[PDB]
Amino acid sequence: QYDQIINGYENYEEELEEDEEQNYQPFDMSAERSDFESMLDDFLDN
Amino acid sequence: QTAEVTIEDALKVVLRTALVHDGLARGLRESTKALTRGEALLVVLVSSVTEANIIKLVEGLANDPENKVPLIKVADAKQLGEWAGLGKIDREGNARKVVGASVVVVKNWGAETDELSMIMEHFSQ
Amino acid sequence: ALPEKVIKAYTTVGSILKTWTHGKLPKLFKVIPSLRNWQDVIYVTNPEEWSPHVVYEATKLFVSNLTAKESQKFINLILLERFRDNIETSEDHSLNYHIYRAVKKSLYKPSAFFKGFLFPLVETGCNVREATIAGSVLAKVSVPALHSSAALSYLLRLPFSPPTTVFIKILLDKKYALPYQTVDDCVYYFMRFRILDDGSNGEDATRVLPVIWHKAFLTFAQRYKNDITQDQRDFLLETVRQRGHKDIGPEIRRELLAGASR
Amino acid sequence: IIKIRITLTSTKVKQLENVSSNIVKNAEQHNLVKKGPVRLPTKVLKISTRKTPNGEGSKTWETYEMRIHKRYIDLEAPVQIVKRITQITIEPGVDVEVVVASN
Amino acid sequence: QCRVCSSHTGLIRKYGLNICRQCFREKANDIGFNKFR
Ligand SMILES: [Zn+2]
Repeated sequence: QYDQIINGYENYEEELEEDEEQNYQPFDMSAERSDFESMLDDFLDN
Repeated sequence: QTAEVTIEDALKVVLRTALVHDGLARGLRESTKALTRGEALLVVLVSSVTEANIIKLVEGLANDPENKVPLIKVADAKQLGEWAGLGKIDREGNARKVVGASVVVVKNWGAETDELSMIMEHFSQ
Repeated sequence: ALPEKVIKAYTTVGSILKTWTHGKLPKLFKVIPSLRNWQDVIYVTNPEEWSPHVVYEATKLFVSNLTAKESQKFINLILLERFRDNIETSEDHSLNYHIYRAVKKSLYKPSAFFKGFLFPLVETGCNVREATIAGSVLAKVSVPALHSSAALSYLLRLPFSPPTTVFIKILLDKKYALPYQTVDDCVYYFMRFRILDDGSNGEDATRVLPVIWHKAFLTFAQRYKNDITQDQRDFLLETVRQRGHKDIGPEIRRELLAGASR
Repeated sequence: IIKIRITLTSTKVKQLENVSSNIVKNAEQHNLVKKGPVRLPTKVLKISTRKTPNGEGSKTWETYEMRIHKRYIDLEAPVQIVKRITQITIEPGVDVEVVVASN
Repeated sequence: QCRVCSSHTGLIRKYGLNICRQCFREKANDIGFNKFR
């Protein structure tokens, strides 16, 4: 309740680096929501 | 199944340490829609709730659970609201009284990962 | 590299958002919180020259629609940098009101606000004006007790500066129920300014502490006198009898002697 | 074998003259073909300013002035010689520009 | 506008510089504008 929250505060740079090493992905079109390209077509048609 | 005093007290410690992770879903329609989305990594039930129709909707899913529906019983509703941080906040010097809750859903585990792991490995027997 | 359809569409909505003042947000701008990869999308939208209105509305959407790590990445990459730019490029060194509302609303999620905004700011050039503005913002927004506790506990382990003392004011005036380890860390922060005669001293032992630190000592000794031990009470009495103030110090020792041990 | 046109712009004439004399005496001493320092006319940049920041008295005027000088020397040299002269010749007050093409 | 003293009056807009004249008259020598004639 305290030791879990001060390691992500006093070492927030190192935890940010660990979260960026564990959870970084490239841009994939199909791995988004399936109706994202539909709204992409709806906005550009105004 | 049969619930022990140690399991319920340990689960209340899990709720007191999982409220502070902002991973507790406390509310009956919140519990129903957390069971609907599959985000309910634990639903906690109180066996001393006066109304029982919503309990019988829950107990229709308790005798035949799914693969992602864990359920567990405790004794009191006001004690569940106490250890969910809603009902009473009693520390060494402070007190504040709210009406306690019936069902509390653990969404994020946090500092009680191994605690919830052995609780889920104890309920399955 | 990004596909050119995404590039021209988000360049187009970036060209839209330069003069936004009112109304609804664009549809392609409101689906970036629903995207698995937000960061490549928002870079094409030219993040530096946003209007203040879309800074505040993007703060609203990208706090109320995200997770904690997603919002701290958003605030550290976007809102902290535009906060710094809108202070040091402002001509009276002021802050715009919509930017003030953005930095106010971004503490609705407190942990993301702290670890994306406050904690890089105090280590990358926190001057008087930035910290006065941020201490006012932290004074306004109501926070939960544990995030105030943990952000205060980071502020205690920081090296000394009067801007850090101003942040220590704002997080010590909340009168929240801190854990006893947070009070212990406050005690350990109040150990590093006293003078050790055994041959172990630093810059903070003999430096000049202003009125702001003695008001902080008054605040901590009046709220959390009942959450310390007797050894910590005697060490704080040593801190009082070494570097007490003319007008605050007698009050601090008479309220520290009126506390009960845990 | 590459032809390099070096153009020097400076507001001060003493440092520009020292740079141009050093360039000429360094180019002649190790047998490169070159042209002389071609001397463009000095640009005079003038702006008008009021004598009255405050609204008292009649309106009269003054002028602020600048002087900008431009030289350019054409060289023929290999790549390493051009790189070492471009590394050496960087001085405050004189701007050195290197042109590769001749079109 | 003038990024020295919040001046919304007396601007000169030449060369993308937007300093007011009352701040240009003391910062001209640091920029490079010196009084010659
Ligand atoms: Zn000015």
